[PDB]
Amino acid sequence: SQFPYSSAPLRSVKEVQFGLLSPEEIRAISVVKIEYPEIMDESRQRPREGGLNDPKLGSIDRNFKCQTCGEGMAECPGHFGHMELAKPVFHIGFIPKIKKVCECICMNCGKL
Amino acid sequence: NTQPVVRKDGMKLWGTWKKQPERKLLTPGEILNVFKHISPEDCFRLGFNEDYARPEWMIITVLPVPPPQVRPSIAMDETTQGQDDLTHKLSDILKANINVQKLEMDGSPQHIINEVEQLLQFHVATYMDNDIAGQPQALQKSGRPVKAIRARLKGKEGRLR
Amino acid sequence: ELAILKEERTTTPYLTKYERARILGTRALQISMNAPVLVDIEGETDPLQIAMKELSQRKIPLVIRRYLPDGSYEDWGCDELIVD
Amino acid sequence: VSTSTVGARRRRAKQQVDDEENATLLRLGPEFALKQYDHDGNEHDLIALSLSESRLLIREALKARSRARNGGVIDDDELAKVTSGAVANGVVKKTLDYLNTFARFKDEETCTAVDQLLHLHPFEIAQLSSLGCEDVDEAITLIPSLAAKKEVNLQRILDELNRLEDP
Amino acid sequence: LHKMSMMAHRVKVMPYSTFRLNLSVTSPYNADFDGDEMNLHVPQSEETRAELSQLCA
Amino acid sequence: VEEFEKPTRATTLRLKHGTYEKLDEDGLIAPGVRVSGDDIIIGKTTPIPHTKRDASTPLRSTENGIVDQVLLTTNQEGLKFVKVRMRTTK
Amino acid sequence: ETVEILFEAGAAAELDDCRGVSENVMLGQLAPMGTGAFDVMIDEKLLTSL
Amino acid sequence: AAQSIGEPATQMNVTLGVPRLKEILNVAKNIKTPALTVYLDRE
Amino acid sequence: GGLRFGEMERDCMIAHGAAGFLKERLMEASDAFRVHVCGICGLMSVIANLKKNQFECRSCKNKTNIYQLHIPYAAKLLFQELMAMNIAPRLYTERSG
Amino acid sequence: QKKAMSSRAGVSQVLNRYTYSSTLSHLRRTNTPIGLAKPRQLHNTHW
Amino acid sequence: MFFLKDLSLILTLHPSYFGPQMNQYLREKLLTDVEGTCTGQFGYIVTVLDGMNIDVGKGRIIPGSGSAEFEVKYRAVVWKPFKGEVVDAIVSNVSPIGFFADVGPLNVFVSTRLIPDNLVYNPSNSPPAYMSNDELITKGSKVRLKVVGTRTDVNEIYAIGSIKEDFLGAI
RNA sequence: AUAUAUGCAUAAAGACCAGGCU
DNA sequence: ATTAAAAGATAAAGTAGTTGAGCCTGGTCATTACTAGT
DNA sequence: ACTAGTAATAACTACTTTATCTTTTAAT
Ligand SMILES: [Mg+2]
Ligand SMILES: [Zn+2]
Ligand SMILES: [Zn+2]
Repeated sequence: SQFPYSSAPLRSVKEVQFGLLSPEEIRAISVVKIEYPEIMDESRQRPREGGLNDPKLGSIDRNFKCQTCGEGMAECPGHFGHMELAKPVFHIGFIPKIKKVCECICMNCGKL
Repeated sequence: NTQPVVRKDGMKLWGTWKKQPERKLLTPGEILNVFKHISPEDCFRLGFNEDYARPEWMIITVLPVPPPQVRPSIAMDETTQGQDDLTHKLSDILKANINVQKLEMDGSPQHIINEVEQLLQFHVATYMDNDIAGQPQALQKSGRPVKAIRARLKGKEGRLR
Repeated sequence: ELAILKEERTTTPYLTKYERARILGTRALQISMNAPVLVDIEGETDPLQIAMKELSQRKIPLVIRRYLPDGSYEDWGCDELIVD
Repeated sequence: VSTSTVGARRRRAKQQVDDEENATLLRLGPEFALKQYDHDGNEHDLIALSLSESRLLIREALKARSRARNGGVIDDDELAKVTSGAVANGVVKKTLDYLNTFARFKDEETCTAVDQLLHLHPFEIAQLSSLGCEDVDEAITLIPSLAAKKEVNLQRILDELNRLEDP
Repeated sequence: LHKMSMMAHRVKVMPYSTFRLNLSVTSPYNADFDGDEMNLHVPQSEETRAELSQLCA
Repeated sequence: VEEFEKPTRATTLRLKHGTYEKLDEDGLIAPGVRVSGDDIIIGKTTPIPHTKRDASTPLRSTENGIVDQVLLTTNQEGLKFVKVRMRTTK
Repeated sequence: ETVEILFEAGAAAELDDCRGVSENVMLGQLAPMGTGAFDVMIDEKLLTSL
Repeated sequence: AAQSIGEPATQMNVTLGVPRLKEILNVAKNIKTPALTVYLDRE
Repeated sequence: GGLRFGEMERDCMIAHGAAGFLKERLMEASDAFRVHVCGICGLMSVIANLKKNQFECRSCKNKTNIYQLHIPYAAKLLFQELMAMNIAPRLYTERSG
Repeated sequence: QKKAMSSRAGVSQVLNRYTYSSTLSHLRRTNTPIGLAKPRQLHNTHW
Repeated sequence: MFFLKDLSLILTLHPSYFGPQMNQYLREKLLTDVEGTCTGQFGYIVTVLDGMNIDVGKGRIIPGSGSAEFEVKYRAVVWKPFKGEVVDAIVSNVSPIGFFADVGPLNVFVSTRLIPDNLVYNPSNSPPAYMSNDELITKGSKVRLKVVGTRTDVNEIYAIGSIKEDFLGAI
């Protein structure tokens, strides 16, 4: 009961639905694109815009609040980003199953 | 046409065609393009879900970036602030991706593209799973093995238990 | 639809230990939150003791909703469940 | 804060384009669709209240509230004073002042006649019994619902609206 | 090992820095007094206090 | 470089909540002084890249005793090196 | 085999009904066991009978 | 039931004891000491 | 530091039948946290500003069908890591049936 | 330093100074890098 | 505009009010918290009907708090703006940058771009008004408008109307 | 028309390794 | 009538997971050859 | 004409899989 008041109704989770994150969904849930390898600008605080520690991703200190939600580190749950890959990459946890699909469908017409 | 036989070698899929036969590498792009042509009925009958679990989503083309709460900032000694293993791994992955892009816009010595792409795939795999059998695991800068998300999840000292 | 009629209830008419503990805790919390008391208070000051006194006299205004495995439920008043 | 019977509609792989509201295309959104659900979940037609019908139902609801509160005892100010709360009181006086001046049929006998005469999208009957119509051209120009029906007969219905109902 | 290894007791405030136990509850706890350390948890609500008093006593 | 000195709120930041009045002008507590827990025994300040912040090591929170010995010397690099030995009775 | 089961669940689009005790514990809810195997209503009739 | 079965295991020619309990629980296809008890007719 | 309530303690509480005590021990005496979820995607991508009372979901363009949940912070971290590993655990407060 | 793994650990330990006997016992200690109850038994040849 | 809707509300009752008059207190809470409010999905709520004997159902005792949760289902009358719907209104303020009009509790703003060029604002008129050849729009004059935009702030609805079509104007 | 700012009264290292305790 | 073709049973071998609870203490957290300031 | 940042340099039990086998069937 120590949390700040919210107008959203409070209930409990009744069902958990699992699945895979589509690229469209990944782009939609993201708030910033990460493309800059560097972290600092010239080492005077103010992290790189679009970097791995963009302020839009979230807040971890009381000095600066989150630029997306507007709350402090005690309430901000963190916000995700997206990074575009030049080439497609296999998923290590899905290496065998994909191969099994390769043994089910055709490699030209994509039919069973 | 005649289907090929697919074998697994490390993080690679070797496709051999019995015609002597011809062995080639199954690039993720071709497999993703083939998977994108699966009809919804065939996807349903393959044990997948049209709405939730589509097969071509199994291949990564865009990488989510977790907030800094997942990878909290560390400070090795007072004022100096270090980075977690996840931060360094994401930095290495992004460096590999920008290397791929900047060498693709330049000339094309195909072997160089292949080996850089394999390095990027290895980095992504070790980000997702550093306990891959059959190949050496990725080492952190200090020499210790990189703590991947899989190591964080499983185990007695892991997240769940 | 999911409710079961009063004349068709098949569950036991006794109060289980878990039900007794849950009712005692809920009544104690409600009394501590300034709720009306249906029994006289002579010398006791613990809300748990007041809840136990109310339970002994069968005056607790709560209803147990026992859930069958299929999804249907039976509603039993606290004034009709036998307390040992 | 409040919720209705229609809900669910979770995320799907393919997005839907027809989401925006437009009365010209006779699209009302998922909340006000053709079919709604009652307490028992049975399908029911959408209920649209014309300004005269709305006036009658508001007067009935206010008199029922007066019976419930005062107990068996006429003016817009009195009906506004029946309810409590500054926001609610302001809203009710505003809607009564908007509705009494623009109510075409302010009497119960004409309301019953319209019931019968009215006796088809409910938006069409609501807009016919809501805003004044005198010519077919202006009736179809104001809202294009009457323009494309393929069973129009606007001459006779507008003659009825002008003579049998209140001119 | 079993449910008898975690039971609800009544607090008696005493001097010195050791938990005091009746000798008859050592066997269900499988404990002796040669240097054993034991843990105590305090409920923070009326419902859980009633649950401890009526179920785990 | 870090400095062994008694820190003050006027020129040092991030001071601990413990007692700093038991220190001398060199930032080291004199031997033979009875001390309780959560008290500063060695006072060290480090500059920032209020130009200094506190880095003093306090006593253990659940430990009391009497300062028995204080040793000051130099390390391999050439800076100060302090060892404070405290004695208590069980 | 936490990660393998989770990956299989993600690939197979499995649905968890949250009827067991483990997933109720990890989600910080009242598990449907012991005192949580029912719900407590309010006796309107007896309160009115006062 | 699980606790009441596991508790005696802490305290404690065919295989017997903890190895036999583990062999039973794991459903081993190969038995360390296979045996059959054969009963004959009354005569 | 704080004492550890291990798996065997959880088993003992399950055997005792004290669900409320276990819930309070693992939530109120530990990392309780409040999160916001969307009633469409089911994902934890809802941007919430309680100072000005604005709830929004970028993906599903939702601003009304948004709920709040009380969950352990470790559960939040697990869900975020699963999202980072291209897995989408959707928390729904209603049974589709 | 580079090969932290695949190397014997615990060869050198901090000397115990709790008491004289403990110090002597620590100075006269042998260990086997095996980390099977066969090697843990007291063999007859240990006399 | 005026529609009939089926709504459900979740109401929390403190244990201090657990008395024989709790049904009337829940009814009073419903009457206070439904009418006069606005929602994005439903629009402005006009009022509720048959609220004297509405079924409050059975309460839900929240574990760990002791308050009772009631799900009250009711039939109400609401008001919701529509895109492209023409409506009659009475104007309130007239300014060169535009003029406002009232449709129930809703305020609809018409910008100067959406008045035909025949009507011209004149500050010299008493009251200030838009006049044209046999055309007059003062404050408090009946006008016809067409809604060409709606936007929600949870608490209120804001709408913009246009009179740039045939058979639209003062009546 | 104000007047400069020349200022800041708590931040939480965590992960591995080794040796012991019942 | 009898034996080449081969689809399929299945025998044999390669691979992979995983190990009782908690509690305390102390120690560590690289390295050096290339290229720019004064 | 010299210096210091500085960045890159385990057995036990189980399942699964593969190739071998071969028996089987229709074809020589
Ligand atoms: Mg002992
Ligand atoms: Zn935020
Ligand atoms: Zn959403």
